[PDB]
Amino acid sequence: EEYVLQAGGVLCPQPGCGMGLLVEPDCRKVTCQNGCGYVFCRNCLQGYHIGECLPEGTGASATNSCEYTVDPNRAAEARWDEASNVTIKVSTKPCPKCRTPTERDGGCMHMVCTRAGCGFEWCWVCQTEWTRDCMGAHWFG
Ligand SMILES: [Zn+2]
Ligand SMILES: [Zn+2]
Ligand SMILES: [Zn+2]
Ligand SMILES: [Zn+2]
Repeated sequence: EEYVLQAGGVLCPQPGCGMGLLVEPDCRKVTCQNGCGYVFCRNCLQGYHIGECLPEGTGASATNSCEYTVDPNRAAEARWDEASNVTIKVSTKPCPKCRTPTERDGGCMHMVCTRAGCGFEWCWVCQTEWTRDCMGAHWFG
């Protein structure tokens, strides 16, 4: 560090002085050692102090001051009802062979048992086995 510079100076605040005070950047002690020697501040006439200071007022009336915390809820309820009343009907008649529920086909008066292990045809109007008696006399809708 070898650079010649200068910092902000000040003057003796005495009405009978004003000779001039030279304040070095690394100097923290202002005193009229050349005249009416008394210690004061470089920014104010507080008689020297440590900290901040600004001439003609700092311009600080307020800043920040607020402390308050709130609690949440996170509490709720949940419900649901599935259903009520179940009416079941029967549209099927038991097969004469496998006894499986055979349903009718609207539009035709013939119904055959379509079952994996059956395949038994019978008359809808008069339920009987497919024979010569009712070979389909009225097998037409
Ligand atoms: Zn002085
Ligand atoms: Zn000061
Ligand atoms: Zn059957
Ligand atoms: Zn018949």
